[PDB]
Order: sequence, then C-alpha cells, then structure tokens
Amino acid sequence: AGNATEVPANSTVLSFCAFAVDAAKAYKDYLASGGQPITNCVKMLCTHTGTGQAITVTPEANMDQESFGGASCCLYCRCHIDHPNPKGFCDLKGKYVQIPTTCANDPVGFTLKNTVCTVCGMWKGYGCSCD
Amino acid sequence: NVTGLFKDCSKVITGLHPTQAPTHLSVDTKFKTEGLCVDIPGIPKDMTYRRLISMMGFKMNYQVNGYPNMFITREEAIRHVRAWIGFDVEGCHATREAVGTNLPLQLGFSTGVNLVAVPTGYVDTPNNTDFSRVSAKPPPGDQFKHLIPLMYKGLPWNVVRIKIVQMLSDTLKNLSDRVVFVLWAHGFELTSMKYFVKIGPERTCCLCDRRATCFSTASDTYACWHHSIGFDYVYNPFMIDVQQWGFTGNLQSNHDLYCQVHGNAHVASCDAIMTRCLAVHECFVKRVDWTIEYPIIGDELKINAACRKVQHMVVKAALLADKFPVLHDIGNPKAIKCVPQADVEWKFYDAQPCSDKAYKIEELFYSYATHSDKFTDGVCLFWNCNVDRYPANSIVCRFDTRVLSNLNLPGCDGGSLYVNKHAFHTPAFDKSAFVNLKQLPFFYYSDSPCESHGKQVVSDIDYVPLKSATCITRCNLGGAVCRHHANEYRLYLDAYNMMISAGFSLWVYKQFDTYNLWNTFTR
Amino acid sequence: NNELSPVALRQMSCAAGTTQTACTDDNALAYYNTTKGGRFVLALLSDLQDLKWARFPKSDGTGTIYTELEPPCRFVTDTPKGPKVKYLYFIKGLNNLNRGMVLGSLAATVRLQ
Ligand SMILES: [Mg+2]
Ligand SMILES: [Zn+2]
Ligand SMILES: [Zn+2]
Ligand SMILES: [Zn+2]
Ligand SMILES: [Zn+2]
Repeated sequence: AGNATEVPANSTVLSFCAFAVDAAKAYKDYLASGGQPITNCVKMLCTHTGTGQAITVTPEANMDQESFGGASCCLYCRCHIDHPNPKGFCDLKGKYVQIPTTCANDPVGFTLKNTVCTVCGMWKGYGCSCD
Repeated sequence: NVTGLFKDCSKVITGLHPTQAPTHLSVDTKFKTEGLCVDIPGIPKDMTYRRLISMMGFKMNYQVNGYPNMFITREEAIRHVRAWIGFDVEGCHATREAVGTNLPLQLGFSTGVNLVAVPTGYVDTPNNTDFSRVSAKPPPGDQFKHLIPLMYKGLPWNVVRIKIVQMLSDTLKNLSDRVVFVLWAHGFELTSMKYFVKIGPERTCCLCDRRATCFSTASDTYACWHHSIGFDYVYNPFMIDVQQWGFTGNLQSNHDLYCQVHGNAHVASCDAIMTRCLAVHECFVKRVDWTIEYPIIGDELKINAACRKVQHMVVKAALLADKFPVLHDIGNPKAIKCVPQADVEWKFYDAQPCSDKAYKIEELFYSYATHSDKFTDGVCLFWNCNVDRYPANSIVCRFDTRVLSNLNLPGCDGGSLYVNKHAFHTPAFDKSAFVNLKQLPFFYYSDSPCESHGKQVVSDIDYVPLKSATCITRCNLGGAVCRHHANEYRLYLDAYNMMISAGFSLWVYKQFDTYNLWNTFTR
Repeated sequence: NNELSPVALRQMSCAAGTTQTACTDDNALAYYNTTKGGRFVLALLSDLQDLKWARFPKSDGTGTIYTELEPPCRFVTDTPKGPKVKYLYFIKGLNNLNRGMVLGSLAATVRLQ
C-alpha cells in the first residue's frame, strides 16, 4: 500500500545507489557511465529575491539561480541507505536548496562535491569573497 | 507509471512536507500548483512519521568496467562449477502500522540449511531512515500455517550475516573465490538480498590473493574465504539465472519431470537445492563436452595416473590370460590401443561417432533388450560406460556414485556430478547393473626378467625377505623380489588402494581364476 | 462470540459477455456453490470493463444459461507486474447472505491492492 515514489526510468540509477557501499564514487562514475540524470528533483518556486544561501528555511534566492527542496538533494538520504555521517544522518533534510543556474542540473553531485562555506554560507565559488 | 521500488508502505496517506520528501511525487497536492511547488508558512513542517519503505523493483544493470556486472549470462555460469549453491528466501507482510512490503524470514540454499530471522526494515524518519523492527505475520495463505512458529523466534541481521558468511567460510571455502547461486523466481531474491550485501569496487582480499568477496563496516576490510571469521558480508558474489533457460511451469512440477528422488519434506532449502538440481539438468543431462575444463582442486593427477596404469594393467592381465579371439571396444574417443601389443580382433564402437576415423567408430547404441545375443564371441569393454545390465562377459569399471569425494557435487536425479576436468554427469549406483559378474579379485602380474647379478635363471637372483603368495609375479616361492618387480608391487599396491578413494569400482566375471597365471609362468 | 461460516466455495472459468450473444466461451470466473440444485452459481469475476450476460451449460449440459450480471464491483488485485484491475459481478437479486460468503472466500483468496 502506502504511497508511490520513484520513476521506473531512473530505477537502475537508484539501483546503483541502493546496493553500493562506495556509492559516492560509484554514482559519479554512473553520471559518467552511459546514462541520463535522476529525473526527479522537487522543483520549488520563489521570487528569486534574497541572499545566495541555499540552506534556508524559506527560499533565499538570487535572480540567476533556482530553488529545489532541501531534503531532495542528498543521494545518501535519497536512497535510504546507510550513511558515513558520524552522528548519523544528513543535514539538508528539512530546508531548501537554491542552486545557481549552471551547475543546477543535478543537486546530488552538488551536495556531495561542494559543501556550504561558513563565511558567506553559499556554495564555495558561486560566489564568494573568500580571498 | 509509478514504482513499487521505494513505494511507501505505511497506511498514512498524508503527504510529506516536501522538505521531508526526497522526491517530487511524495509531495501532497498542497504544494503542486501547475507542476511547481510553493513554500507554505501556513503550516510548519512535521516531525512525527515513521514509515517503512519498499525495497523492490531494482533491475540492477548499470554498465561500467570498474564494477564487473555481477549477473553472469548463459555460459559464464555453466562453465564455472565448484561455485553452484542455492538461493531462495521466504517472506511476509506487516499487520497494524503498515503493509505492502516484502521482508525475509527464512533463508535456504543448496547447503542443507534454513536460517531463521526476525523481520526488520528501513523506516523513514525526518532525519534519514532508521533500521527498525516491526511486528510481522506471514501471508494469510493457509499453506503458510507452517510459517506460524517462525515470527516470534527469529534473529536480527548482525549475528545472521556472521553465521551465514561463516557457513560460507567453511563450506564454500573449499571451492571458489566467489559464489554463484541458482535462482528460479528472481524477484523475491532481488527483494531479499540487500540486507547484508553491498556492491562497490572489487579489489584485493586482505593479506590474501583471492578477489575480495567480504566486507566489514566497522573497519572496511576485505576477506576471502579462508579468512572470514566474524567478517560478515558477501561482496562480489555471483548467480545463475535458472528460470529464463527453457521452462514453463513452476520448478516443482518441472522437478517432477525427471528429478523424482527429490522428495518433498515441507522445508525451504528444498527450493534452492531443486533450483540447482534442475539447472544442472537443463544443461548437463545431454552429452559430455570436451571443450570445457576446470581448475584442479585437487590432487587429481595422482588419481588420473593410477586409473590409467591400473586400467592398462588389468586389461593386459585379462587379455594374456583368457586369450580373447576378439575385443569389441566400446566408447573410445581417441582411436589408439590401450594395450600396446594385442593380437586381438580390434573394433571401435560408441553412441556418438566422430569425423575422421568414424570408419572405425561404428554407429551403435547398446541396450540390454536389443544387443543381448550377438557379442558372445570374445569380450566387450564397459569401462566407465553407464548403461543397463552388463552382458555375460565384459571387463568393467563403473563409478559407484554414493562414495564420499569432495569433488563430487550432487545433482539430478541422485546421479552424481563428478567435477574433474570434464564434468561427468554420471548415473547413480544400484545393484541392477552388475547382475552378471562379480567384483574384482586381486592379483599381481609381471613377465620380465630381474635386475640382480644372476642374469640367467634360478638360482643366481637375489631374494630379499618378501613373503606373499598372492602377488603372482614369478619367480615367487618365498622370495619373489627381482628388485624392479617387488618394490613395484609395493608401489602397485598403493596404486590399487588409491582407486578405492575415487569411486570407480572394478569387477571381473566369476569364471576368472588364478591358476592360469601360475601355468603361464611355468617356464 | 458468534462466528459466521467456514467456507467451501469453488471457482471455475467459463463464458460471459456483454449481450446474450457477445458471451465468449472463456473469459469469466464463476464463484458458485453446488447445492441441492447442481453447481448453483453465485457471482462472476472478470477483468473486462463490462459484462452484462453470461452463459454456462446446465446440470447435465442441455442448454446454455443466459444469466445476466450486476454492475460490477471495482477493485484491483496484484500480479507480479503491479496492480491489475478486476471486476466482481453478482447475479442480480442475490441477497446479502451469499454476497457475504462470496466476499469472504474471495478476499480470503485474493489479497487486493
Ligand atoms: Mg516448500
Ligand atoms: Zn544525507
Ligand atoms: Zn565563502
Ligand atoms: Zn583472505
Ligand atoms: Zn625380477
């Protein structure tokens, strides 16, 4: 019973992240392994006004970028798999994620490759006055 | 189109505040207005929801070389025996809080085992998933009444995977550096596997040279199978898809096709053992193939050389004894003479001739009701042929199948599968084969001069203490040494004994006798 | 404190269609009880959108019955490839008793969505 969830078209994709124990390099090899992306990220909507900090309680966006959800942005939690998080789960579950226009195709590799900087709270390089 | 893959399992239908739902479908219709989601301050987010989630609909088949595609195709699982072991699991659904998920309860393989385990599952939580234990009940089907006493006595996952990888590490440790499974209905195995299994990069085992099929999570260590003790994961295993290889009905009635000896005591391991059995049939009940080899594990060349030398020796003895006018060979694939010098009428027969020298190998399928009253003249040859009743005269050697030999791998239907270099699907043993002869009587035959300083005849040849009146290797009267002969019998004795460790049994007809060799030696 | 009825209602396949003549010989699933009067029939099970008539040989096989069906009941069973739509017709004017025991044996046999 319950509620439906995943697309059968990306089944294989999540399959590679369901049975993997080195799932990070695994799924980046998958993004680069003869496939098209995980075509199901929650699509938010905002006025595109505010600072660039994606990790926000209520969408805090720029004119260029675009917001998806907070939770639907970590494959470690997108696949209900175990985590290497020390204690003991992933943070972005609960907020929002406003990714800048370029790299905003898939937020999984984004959340895993980049991570928020403590100075400006934005994604490191998009942009920052970090020297 | 929606998935049973990751399909929610609890009855609560209230959608998730999409900041707590990792997919664009698990959002309630309060946020989706023209395909877009709008943040709502009118209600805060929720922190009270503990729902298990389905783990079906996988169909794992990425395409990279950095992982080897675990599922092996038609041949790559037929070629590689010493790895075949069953895989099947029984499952159930929950009662109150949720339902709609499949979870394992008893696991059976080819090994005569059926593991008990309490059910647990991935409950969804506002922070991640938890691995929670939920009330369980078998399906309402009455044939699951046998499954009643299993839910209140099972086991968690940690100890279970330790014991399972250790059953592996003592039963399959003797066999292969991976592990392949037969499977009929692939689907429930797909659903059941995930709990103590993980994919990733196959690498190199810890302090060993095998491929790493073990994995730790507390340390991330990689064990083979002589070194998996408390290290509880199967990492790069294999399987063999039995179902999609020419079948129609279920595996039970298709076992009833040929495999009849397999009774049906109500267990679960029977399903996987019969999966292996029927996969064995639907590829190997036909003719033995000569293009397939195997690793040798082990000591096999000793058995091979002993078999060759003893076969040649016994044929030589029977020939030089009975003086056969004609020796009708049967089932010899390479047209060379076993005994080097034999003035006997030499033929060539088989149920399947070849190309060249088929002018030797005549077309004939023997049978006891057919060819019974023809080859009475001379004698035939029934070395490792597995037909019906042996005729009145024959030099025979049949694999007594019930023996213990860890290269024996049981199959269908009771008829054993011996794993040498060519896989022998040999028919089982019964008494109805040898009802015209008697088992092998011992002897020892030699017809060559000595090595000592005498050169000529008795008495100038050295006799050292050898006292045995059964090694008819004349000269023999209290000494019987001749150096080269005596010690050879020594070695030869070893030879004979070694054969009774394989399974091959030798029998020679009743009217054989010992004094013909004595009179042969009266020079 | 008062249990109803342990069952014994069998299920066969036979003929039904939309009109008196549209009934193909094999498309419907009869649920029935062989009472004093032959295999006395109770309900129909199908997958087709609608079947307003059915046809079944008699006790000895004289004629074919022309038993119409109910506006079918909607539900979904499960087959290894997901959900599957199914309808449960009843022979019209069949009181609550046999409707009930049929639902009993049926929901027992088939687990729904
Ligand atoms: Mg059974
Ligand atoms: Zn996470
Ligand atoms: Zn910064
Ligand atoms: Zn090792
Ligand atoms: Zn000698």
